[PDB]
Amino acid sequence: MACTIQKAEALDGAHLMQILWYDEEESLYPAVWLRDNCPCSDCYLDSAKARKLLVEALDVNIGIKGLIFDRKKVYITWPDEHYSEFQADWLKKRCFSKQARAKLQRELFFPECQYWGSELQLPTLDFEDVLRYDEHAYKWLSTLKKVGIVRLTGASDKPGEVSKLGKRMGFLYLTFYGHTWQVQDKIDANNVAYTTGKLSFHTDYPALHHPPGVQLLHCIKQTVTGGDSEIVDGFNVCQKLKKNNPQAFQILSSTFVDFTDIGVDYCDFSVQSKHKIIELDDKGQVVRINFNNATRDTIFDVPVERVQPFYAALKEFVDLMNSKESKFTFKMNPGDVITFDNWRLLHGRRSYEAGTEISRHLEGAYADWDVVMSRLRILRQRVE
Amino acid sequence: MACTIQKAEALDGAHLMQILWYDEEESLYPAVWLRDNCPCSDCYLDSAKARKLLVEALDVNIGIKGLIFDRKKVYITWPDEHYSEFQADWLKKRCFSKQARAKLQRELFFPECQYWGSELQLPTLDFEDVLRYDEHAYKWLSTLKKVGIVRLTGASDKPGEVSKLGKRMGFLYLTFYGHTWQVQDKIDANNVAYTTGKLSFHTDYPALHHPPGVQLLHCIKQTVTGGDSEIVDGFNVCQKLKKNNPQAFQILSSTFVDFTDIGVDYCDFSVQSKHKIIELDDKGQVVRINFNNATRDTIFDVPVERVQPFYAALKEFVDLMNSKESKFTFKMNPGDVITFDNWRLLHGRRSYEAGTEISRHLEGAYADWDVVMSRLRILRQRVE
Ligand SMILES: CC[N+](C)(C)NCCC(=O)O
Ligand SMILES: CC[N+](C)(C)NCCC(=O)O
Ligand SMILES: O=C(O)CNC(=O)C(=O)O
Ligand SMILES: O=C(O)CNC(=O)C(=O)O
Ligand SMILES: NCCCCCCN
Ligand SMILES: NCCCCCCN
Ligand SMILES: [Zn+2]
Ligand SMILES: [Zn+2]
Ligand SMILES: [Zn+2]
Ligand SMILES: [Zn+2]
Ligand SMILES: [Zn+2]
Ligand SMILES: [Zn+2]
Ligand SMILES: [Zn+2]
Ligand SMILES: [Zn+2]
Repeated sequence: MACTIQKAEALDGAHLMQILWYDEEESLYPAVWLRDNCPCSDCYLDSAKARKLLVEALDVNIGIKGLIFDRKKVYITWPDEHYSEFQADWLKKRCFSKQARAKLQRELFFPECQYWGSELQLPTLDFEDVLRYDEHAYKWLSTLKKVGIVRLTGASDKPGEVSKLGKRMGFLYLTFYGHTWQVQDKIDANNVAYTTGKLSFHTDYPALHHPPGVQLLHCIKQTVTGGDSEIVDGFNVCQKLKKNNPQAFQILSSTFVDFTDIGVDYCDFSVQSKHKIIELDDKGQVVRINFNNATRDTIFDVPVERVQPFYAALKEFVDLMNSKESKFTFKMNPGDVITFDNWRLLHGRRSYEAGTEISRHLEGAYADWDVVMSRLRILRQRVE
Repeated sequence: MACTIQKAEALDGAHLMQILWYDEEESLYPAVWLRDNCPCSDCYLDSAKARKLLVEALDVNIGIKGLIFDRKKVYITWPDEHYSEFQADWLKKRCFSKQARAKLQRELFFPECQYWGSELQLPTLDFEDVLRYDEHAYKWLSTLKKVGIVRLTGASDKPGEVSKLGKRMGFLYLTFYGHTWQVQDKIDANNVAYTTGKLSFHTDYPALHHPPGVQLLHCIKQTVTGGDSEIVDGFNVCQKLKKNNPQAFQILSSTFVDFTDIGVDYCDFSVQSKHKIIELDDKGQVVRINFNNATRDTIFDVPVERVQPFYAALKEFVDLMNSKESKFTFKMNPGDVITFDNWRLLHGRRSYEAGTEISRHLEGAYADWDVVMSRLRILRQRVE
């Protein structure tokens, strides 16, 4: 009833098509949009699922010259004698009503978000199951998107496990630190992460204008002397900050902070960026946190009078993150892999003791959210 | 005179340090910023050039307890007995005056831009020279940044040349189309670029939320039947559009357009994004164009009444690009490589004739602007 055509007609000087569906709901489709989206072989390359029609070929003042229909299709003639057919189900999906557009956006981008604090139950799946079964890999990426973190247990205690997960997703995101990288204490460390020091809450790689969307960390070796993990839900924290200190939120969401990374690893590098620590979309919603206190530059590109208020705001944000109601602490064992949203979560590590042998070794990698989302879309289709 | 300290003192309840330089100019440094940027080994990891000091350790209401100085250094005691030394040259560079901050930003990000239209003289360098000499690679990337395109002549007519340029920069940007990819007519083409068809002005890969910053295209084989290249300076075009049709500019700079790419190449993919075609920074300056008419989705997530005005605006933008005063046309020969800013330029190709043998073959790749800028910073240092 809902996707069967009861009537189709051209309206508004023939600039709109109206469909009355068999449930009595109506949908409206601008003529210019219909013409732009003609699925014929002249206009559309089926092997690519892509538009061949050029903007230059589109008459933006076009109207429908003739229309007939049956229950499942509309058949249109255009003023220049071009001819198009549209399927009812295809039309129904693309209905310009707010409800229809919103449903479809939800299907494309999986916006469902579950905020959490210290009560978090760490979502956990088996490593080999995720590699082997689409049902398990689907639960993995869907939960990663919704909650922001999934622990995978039962991987080996040798290098190469993150690279498997990389292939399962698609491919990993190369940076100056390598295709994958080893978190261990290193002589002449090129990064604070490669020491035994504490890492306070941070996101990885704000020195890039497009920080890694997803991070993977695999525990090869763990130390008993410290090195526990800590995470916080940055979107939850930002919401709390906006309520408790709107001025602190305003400053952190509007001030461009410079980040820097200079050194040598996979290649020699001298990297500089600017980010707002709390990054909002055009509707004021938080979409990314960009903050690593190690790589925040000494250079600070703001008028003098804005400096101390910035630091006061940063301090409030960091104190919120550290609150016992916000943070979740846990410890990785060998064979554990954590995979998390590096745009939303902030993560940290407790200091541990240095010594002559390597007491602690994680292998890590990054993936682009678009690569992850692509796999998520494909997995959903295969599982449903 | 300019970087020699004549006087240093604590002011404003000791919350600011003022330096009077030997040229009689004054600079001001907030105490909290000084403390945050203590270069001692407790606060700062020299091997990493990174801050160890945590936000949690920073008293945002800190003032200077004591200060002495000589011509080249200031020596500060803090209320908790921490002790810091700062060098005059380091201070001078980081002066919070608008002039000093702006100079430094120019040094970090190379903002100099030369807009062009059909009068463009295509900047051209030798391929092997760029691989061999830092002077030539510096001219390459600096010109790429400033003008938006450089042609390199005298490469071979075999695959593997873009990969050399990749290593010269650092590394290339992997996508679903491969580490590098072959632009040729293909049976069951997964993309319109892999056909003999015309490509209208576009940017590459708006189906990604972070499109490739820099594109490389190397001509292995060229056809006499068509396949000329065309480019336009998108920042120049946007400026013209803002003047001729502010409403068209407003629409294209505020409307989120959906892009899509589904298929199989390096991996299987189902990619979706949203972009504003004219993407502005927080000051209203154009920073990226996101537009490929082939990969613009059939899905269009806007209220019905906004649809036809969007298309009318797009048409005006495309007509401007196509204007004889804006576009620059040229033809690649075997051994030519073009390298260009895929955020600023739009590029295209003329159709050519299909046949039984391959008549036309380019090898292409992408690089991230941050990777390119890093090399540019290093090269400038080595050359100066
Ligand atoms: C590359 C992995 N590593 C060193 C753990 N982190 C890089 C990101 C960062 O320093 O912010
Ligand atoms: C990957 C290279 N290729 C096919 C030439 N272009 C991809 C970007 C695009 O379709 O917009
Ligand atoms: O070592 C850990 O537990 C966590 N490491 C990091 O956050 C890092 O390397 O960026
Ligand atoms: O084939 C050409 O001349 C140019 N190709 C493209 O713009 C492309 O493949 O994206
Ligand atoms: N069911 C209607 C089919 C119309 C075909 C028209 C071809 N020009
Ligand atoms: N030139 C002044 C040196 C001061 C050293 C102080 C160490 N606490
Ligand atoms: Zn139906
Ligand atoms: Zn058609
Ligand atoms: Zn980290
Ligand atoms: Zn290298
Ligand atoms: Zn000096
Ligand atoms: Zn110190
Ligand atoms: Zn292209
Ligand atoms: Zn694959």
